[PDB]
Amino acid sequence: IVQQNRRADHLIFPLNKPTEHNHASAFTRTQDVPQTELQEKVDQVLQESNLANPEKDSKFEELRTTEMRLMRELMFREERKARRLKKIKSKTYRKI
Amino acid sequence: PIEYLLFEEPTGYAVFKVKLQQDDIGSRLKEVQEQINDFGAFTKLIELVSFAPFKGAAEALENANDISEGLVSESLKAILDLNLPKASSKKKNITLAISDKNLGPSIKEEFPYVDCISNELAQDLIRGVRLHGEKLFKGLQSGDLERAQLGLGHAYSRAKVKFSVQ
Amino acid sequence: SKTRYYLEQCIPEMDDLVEKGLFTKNEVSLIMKKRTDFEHRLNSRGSSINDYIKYINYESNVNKLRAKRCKRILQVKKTNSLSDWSIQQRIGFIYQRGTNKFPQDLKFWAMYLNYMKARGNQTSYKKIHNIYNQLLKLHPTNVDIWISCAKYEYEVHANFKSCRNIFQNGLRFNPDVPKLWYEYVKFELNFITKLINRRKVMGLINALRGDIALTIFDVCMKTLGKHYINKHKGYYAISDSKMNIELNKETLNYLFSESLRYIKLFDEFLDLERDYLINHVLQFWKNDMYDLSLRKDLPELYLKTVMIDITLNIRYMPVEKLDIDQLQLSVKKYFAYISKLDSASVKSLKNEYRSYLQDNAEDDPRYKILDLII
Amino acid sequence: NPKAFPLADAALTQQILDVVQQAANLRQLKKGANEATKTLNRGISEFIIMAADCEPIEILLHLPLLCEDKNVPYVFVPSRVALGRACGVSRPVIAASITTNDASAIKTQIYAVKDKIETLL
Amino acid sequence: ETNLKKLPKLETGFDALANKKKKKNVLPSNDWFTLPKP
Amino acid sequence: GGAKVVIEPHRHAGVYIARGKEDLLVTKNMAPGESVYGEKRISVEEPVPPTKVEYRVWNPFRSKLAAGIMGGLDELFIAPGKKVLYLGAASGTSVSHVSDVVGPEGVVYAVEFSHRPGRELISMAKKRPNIIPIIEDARHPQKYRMLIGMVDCVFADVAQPDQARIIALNSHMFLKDQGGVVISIKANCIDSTVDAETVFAREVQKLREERIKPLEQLTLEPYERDHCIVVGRYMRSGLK
RNA sequence: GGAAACUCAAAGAGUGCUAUGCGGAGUGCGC
Repeated sequence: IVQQNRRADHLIFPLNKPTEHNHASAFTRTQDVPQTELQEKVDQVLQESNLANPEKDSKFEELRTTEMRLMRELMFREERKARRLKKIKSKTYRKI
Repeated sequence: PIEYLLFEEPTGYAVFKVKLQQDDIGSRLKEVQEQINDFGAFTKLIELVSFAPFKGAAEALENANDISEGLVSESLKAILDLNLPKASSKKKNITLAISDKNLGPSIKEEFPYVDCISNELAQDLIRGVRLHGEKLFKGLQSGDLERAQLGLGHAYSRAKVKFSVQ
Repeated sequence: SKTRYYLEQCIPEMDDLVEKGLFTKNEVSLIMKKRTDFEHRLNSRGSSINDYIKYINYESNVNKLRAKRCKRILQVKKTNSLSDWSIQQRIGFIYQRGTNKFPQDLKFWAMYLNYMKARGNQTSYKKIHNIYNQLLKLHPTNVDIWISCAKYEYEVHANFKSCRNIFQNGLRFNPDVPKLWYEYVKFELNFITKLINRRKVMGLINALRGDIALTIFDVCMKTLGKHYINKHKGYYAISDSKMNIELNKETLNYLFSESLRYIKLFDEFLDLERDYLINHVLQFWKNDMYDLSLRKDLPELYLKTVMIDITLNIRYMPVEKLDIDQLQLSVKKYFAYISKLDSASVKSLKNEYRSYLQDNAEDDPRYKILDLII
Repeated sequence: NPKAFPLADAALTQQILDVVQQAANLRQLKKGANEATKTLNRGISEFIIMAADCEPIEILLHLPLLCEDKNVPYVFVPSRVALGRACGVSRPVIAASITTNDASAIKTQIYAVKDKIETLL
Repeated sequence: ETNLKKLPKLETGFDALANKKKKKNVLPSNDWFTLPKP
Repeated sequence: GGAKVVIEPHRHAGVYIARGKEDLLVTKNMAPGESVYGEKRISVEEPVPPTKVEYRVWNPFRSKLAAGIMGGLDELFIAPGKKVLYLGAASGTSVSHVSDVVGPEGVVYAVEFSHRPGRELISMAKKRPNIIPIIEDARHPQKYRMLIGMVDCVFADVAQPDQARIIALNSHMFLKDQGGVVISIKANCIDSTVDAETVFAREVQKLREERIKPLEQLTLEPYERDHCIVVGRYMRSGLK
C-alpha cells in the first residue's frame, strides 16, 4: 500500500477514512430514552400494547379484486417493504 | 476538530456547522485575524445550519437567565439534540464550540456523546460570527437584533434588580 | 469566473445529443446561448429566486422537448445516452444551488420538494430525508414543515414510528401552536382507527382505545395554558387582583374554546368510542386551574359545558327510536341541571328545546315526548 | 443581607470607633446624616460610618446610594450611643464622615481602617 | 373500506404554497448633530 | 444662571463648547424638558415652525471623560456614530453624556454590579432610548454575552484592582477589531503602596501584553488627583 | 473672468456585494 501510494497522482490527504457517524435526523430518537413528559407518557401507554411488527407479519400473511386493495391500503410500512422484497424475489423467480 | 458551534442570540439560538477548520498554530497572525473581519472569507469557514427563535419574549428573558446562570434550558436542549449527530461508543466524540466553561459541564451532563470546546479558537470564531451577525442568516429570522437586545436588556436588568411596579 | 466551469460542465450531454440525430448544432447553440445567459444571471451578483425559477422552467421545457423529439425521430422511449439522466440531474443541481443561496422562501423550498416527489418514482426517500432534515433545521418554528413531512411519510411510507418521532419532535420545538397539537391528535386517531379496522379485517378473514389521545390532550391543555399565559404579560408577571384573575380566565376561555374545537372535530371519528372519549374530555375539563369554571365565573362556559354534557349522551339521528328508549338519561340530566342552575336554567331549557327541535306514526310518540319537553 | 449590610464585628467596630474619636479630636470628622451627605457630595469624605439601630433605619439608608456611587466605603456599627460617645458629643449620632485631609496625623490609621472595611465588602 | 376512504386528513399549506400564483398589482411613483447655520 | 451663551462644535463630533464669559462644555440632550442629574441646561431655539432644543452641561468635576476632554485628548472613540460599552457605569453622571454624545442611532451598553445605583440607572434609562442597562458583575462577561453585540469602543470607569483582567476579558468578548479603548486608572484604588505613574506603567504594560496598543495618556491633574485616561486601540492582528 | 449637467475624459478614496465546489434497488462485506 505504499507502492500504490507512491504510484498515485494526487493524494487528498487524510487517507485513513474519516469515521463520520450517522447524521442527526429528526426521524429517530437519538438517545432511545424518554426526553420529555409527553414522550414518557406516550411510551408508557404504548409499551403495554404495540407491535414489534408481529401483528404486522400476521396481517401481512395474506393470499376477488378489491379485498387485496383494502389489505394493501391497510398494510404497514415494514410489512409493505418486506412484502415488496418478497414480491420482487417472486417476480425474479417467475419472469425473465 | 471543532465541527459545530452554538451561538446564543437575543432572538433565539443558532447552531453553525464548520466547513473548513481555522489554522491552529498561526492563529495569532495578521492574515488569519483579518479573515474574521472579512465577511466573504469568514463565510468560507462557517455555514448556518439551524436557528430556533424564542417563541415569546418571556421565554427570551428565561433563556437569558438560564444562560447567565450557566444552566441548560429546554429550547437549547431541543436545538442541540436536533442538530448534533449521535456518536458511537468513544470513537469520534462530536464537538461543540461554546462560549463558556460554565455552560460546558451542564450540556456535557445533558449529552454525554457531545464534547465542548471553549478555547481561544472557539472564542475567536464566536466573536467572528458575533461581529458579522445578521448577515449570516440571510433574513432567516423574525427579529432585529439591536432592538431585541434593547428590550431584553431592560427586562434582564429589571428582573435582576427587582425593580418595583407600584 | 465559475460560470465558465458550469457552462463547460454542460457540454458532453449536448455533444452526444447532437452526434445522435435529435438536435442539430444550429439550435443547440441557441439553447447554449440561453443557458449561458441563465447561468450568468444565476451566479452573478444581486440574483433572485425568480431567476432560479425561470431557469428551472426552461430546463424542464427543454427536457420535455428532448423526450418529444426522442419519441418522434428515434421512435424510442430513450436512447440510453448520457443526456436522459443529465438534464434532470442538473435541474436538481439548480434546485440545490437555489436552496443553498436562498434558504428563506418556502415557495422555492416547496417546489424543490414537489419536484423531488414527482421524480420519486425513480429517486429516493434517502434523498428526501436529507432535504427534509436540513429544511427542518433551518425552520424549526414553521409548523407546516413538520405537518407536510408527516403527511408525506405517512401517506406514502406509512411509517408510524417516524411519524410519532417527528410529531414529538415538532411539539418539542414549539409546544405553543395549537395546530400541531390538533393534528397530532388527528394522526393519533387516524392510525388508531386504521389498526382497529385492520384487526377487523384480520377477524373477518381468519386497551388500544383513545387513551393516547387523552394523554396528549391533557398535556396539550397544560402546555397551551402555560404558553398563552406566557405569551401575555410579556416581560413582567403583573401582580394585582383583577388583571391576574382576568388573565387566568382569559387563558381558561381560550383553552376551553380549543377543547370545544377538539370535541367538534373529534366527533368526525365514528369507528371508536367517541362518546366515551368526549366524556373523558369533559371530565378533564371539569376540575379547573385556579378558576373553577363550573360554579364560579365563566358561567357561559359552564352553560356550554352542561349542554355538551347532555348532548354527549344525546348524540343521535332522525331515526331516534333508540333515543326514545334511552332519553331517560337525557331527561334525568336536564332535570338535575334545571334543579341546579338559576338563569342558566332558562338558558339550558331553551338550548335543550332547540336541540330537541333539531331532533324532531313514529312522529306520534315523538310528538308526545315533544309536548313533554315543551 | 437585611438592609444595613456591611455591619462590622466587634474588633473592627472598636478600631473604627477609636479612629472616629481621634478624628473628632483632630476636627476631621463631620457628624450627622445631613452633614454626612453634604460632605459626601462636596467630595471630601474618606469613609462613612452609620449606626444600624436608628429609629428607623432608612433615615441613614439613603447614604449608601450616594456613597457607593461616589466610590467611598461605608460601614455600619451596632449602636448610636456608642457612636455618640465615640464622637465625643452628648447626643447619639447615627452618621459620621471623615473629611479627607493630607495635613492629618491619623492618615495611616485611616488608611488601615479603610483597607479592612473594603476587604469586608 | 369506505370509512378508510372517508378518514380525515392532515392539513398543510405547502403544495398550495408551491402551486399558487401571484395576482396583485403595482402602483407608480437635517442631521441630528448639525447646528443651525446663521 | 440666566445669561446667554453661544454654542460651537468641538473637535470631537457630538460635544459642543458653550462660549460665554466663562465657557462651559455641553452636549445635545436626548430627552428634552428634563435634567437627570442636577446640571444646568442651556436651551436654544432653532427657527418652518420653530423648535426648542436643550443642551446639558457636562461637569468635568463629576465625570472623568469630561475631565479628559477639556484636559485635551487627541482623539476619542466616542463618535456620534459608534457604540459604546461603558464598564463600571455607576449612575447617570457620565453615562447620560456618553449616551447623548453617541446620539439617537447608536447604543451605549452600560454595565453595573451594585443594585441601588443599578435601579436608579434603569429609572434613568427609561427616559432615553439608546442605552442598555446591565446589572451584572463585569468579571464575568459570559453571563451577559447574550445581549451585547460587537461594540466598537469601550470605556472603563471600573475602580477595582483587577482592571486589566476586566478590560481584557470584556474587550476579547465584545470589542471589535481596531476598536477604541479608553481607561480611567485610579492609583489609590489599584494599590496605595507605590506611586501613581508606577502603577500607570504597570497597567500600560498589562494592556500592551493584552495587545491593546496604547496611543495616548493624560493625567487630568487640574480636575482630579492621580487618575489617568489611557486611550488605546485593540490591535488583535499585528500589534507591531 | 465666475456658475448650471443626464456635458464627457482621467485618476483616487470610501461604502457596499457572497467575493462563493450509469440510476432505483437487490446482492455479501464497512460498527
